[PDB]
Amino acid sequence: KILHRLLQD
Amino acid sequence: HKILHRLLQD
Amino acid sequence: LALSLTADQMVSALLDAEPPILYSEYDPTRPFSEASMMGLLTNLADRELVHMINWAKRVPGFVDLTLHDQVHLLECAWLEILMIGLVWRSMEHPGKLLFAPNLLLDRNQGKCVEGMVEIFDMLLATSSRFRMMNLQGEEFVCLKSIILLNSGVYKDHIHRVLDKITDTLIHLMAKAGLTLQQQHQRLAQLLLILSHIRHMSNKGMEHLYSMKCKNVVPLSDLLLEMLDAHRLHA
Amino acid sequence: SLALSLTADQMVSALLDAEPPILYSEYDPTRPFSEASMMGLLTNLADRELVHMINWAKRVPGFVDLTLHDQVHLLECAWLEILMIGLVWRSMEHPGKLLFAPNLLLDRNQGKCVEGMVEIFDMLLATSSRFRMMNLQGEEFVCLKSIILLNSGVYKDHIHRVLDKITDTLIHLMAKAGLTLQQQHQRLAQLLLILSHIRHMSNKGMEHLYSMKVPLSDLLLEMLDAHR
Ligand SMILES: O=S(=O)(Oc1ccc(Br)cc1)[C@@H]1C[C@@H]2O[C@H]1C(c1ccc(O)cc1)=C2c1ccc(O)cc1
Ligand SMILES: O=S(=O)(Oc1ccc(Br)cc1)[C@@H]1C[C@@H]2O[C@H]1C(c1ccc(O)cc1)=C2c1ccc(O)cc1
Repeated sequence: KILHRLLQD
Repeated sequence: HKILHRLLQD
Repeated sequence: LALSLTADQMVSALLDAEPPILYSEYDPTRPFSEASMMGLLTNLADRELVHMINWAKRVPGFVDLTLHDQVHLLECAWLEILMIGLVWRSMEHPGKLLFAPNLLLDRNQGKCVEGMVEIFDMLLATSSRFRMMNLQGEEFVCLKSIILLNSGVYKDHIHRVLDKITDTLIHLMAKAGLTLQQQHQRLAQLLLILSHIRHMSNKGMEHLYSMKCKNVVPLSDLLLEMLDAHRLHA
Repeated sequence: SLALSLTADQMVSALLDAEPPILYSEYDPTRPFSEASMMGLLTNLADRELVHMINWAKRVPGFVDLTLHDQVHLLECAWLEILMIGLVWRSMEHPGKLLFAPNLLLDRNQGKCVEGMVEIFDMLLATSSRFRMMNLQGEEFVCLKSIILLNSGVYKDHIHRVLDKITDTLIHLMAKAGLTLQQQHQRLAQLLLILSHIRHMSNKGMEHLYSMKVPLSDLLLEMLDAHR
């Protein structure tokens, strides 16, 4: 999920 | 007309 | 006459305006099918609507509105008002929803109707939230009245009554021995739950007026008109 | 933690500095408008706004203290609410119109270009009008927006503690504004009741967005599918 990785970064 | 009208008038 | 009333008079008026807890259709057969489940709920909700309408007219300031405004508010809030009633009744029954004294359901029965279990969980969480907060009856009737007046307001009179109920809510918390900080916090906590109740209503509504849920059980004319008000649009 | 250690003034300061910028639309005042074009504009705008919202959320006190799964959940639930309250905030000083972007100021007449959006437009207008009459301050707005992020999917005790902290902050602001104790409770109530309307608009708007619907982006499609 894009939202997941953007929050990860 | 609507049933809600009648029940509110009473 | 609503603005002229005091805080205790406001509480007393709302407490005595409370609708009765209706019973479901007897002869049990734990609703395992979606047809029987929806049948019992539709029948129950339809009978509650009649009491809700007469309950609304006994809410200080509601009668003072035009008939058109009364209709709009009830159209917007009717499922919200049913839900906050349900979770209030379900407080002392953790893990279960008390639709009626002879109809106590858990989330397992929520699976009987395709897509209803998501909303049951939300209702159960709301009832659970109310429990840990030790929500009092005097606060509940205040919250339920707020839902009626606020959910369709979007009018200086309505907001004047809304402020009066706010004054009433704080008055209750002040009497309970809560400090000023505990008063704004608890008031904030209670009102934020109303947003969740709105959310549950909207998710529940879009299922209810869906063509699939309209065909499972013959809905009453009144309940169908209350749905039609929200079916504009999707 | 740190969100629980912050004072009310430190809370406001942290929220004000975390504010996302006001993005521009790709609107050409020649051009049509139409259902496809307008929906194309708003989608492109919201898509770009999402990236800033995600990084804004990290700067909200207590949010990064949550798990990654819970952060995802809160944003999936609240993203349209946050977009909407931001929109009506931008439109306060523009009566009868919605300021999607500095180069995109629309009225309800043009909201009808998309079939079924005029009702939500009217609700957005009413909400913005409501903020104008209340003279909503920026310090209050950033608090409300943070409340929306934390509350719209809270259905856990840490979040509620941060919520109580933001509550104290709102009260602190109103007390410095000279409002009496009665006026503070009422204004606090009025603001939080508006969040119920914002929730309503989001739900109604959402079921339209993931309906037949013109090309949505990859991130925006996942935010929508979270509600479907
Ligand atoms: O939001 S729901 O759970 O409705 C549905 C949601 C999804 C599906 Br799929 C089907 C129904 C709703 C809350 C509760 O259970 C559903 C429902 C209901 C069902 C049928 C009706 O004609 C009217 C009300 C409920 C309900 C009924 C009476 C109450 O006093 C309180 C709640
Ligand atoms: O709730 S709506 O009005 O959405 C629609 C509702 C009905 C129809 Br029909 C179409 C869209 C929504 C509010 C405002 O305009 C719609 C919309 C939007 C449109 C497309 C997207 O992909 C994302 C957001 C809005 C919006 C966009 C950016 C903001 O910063 C704030 C609001």
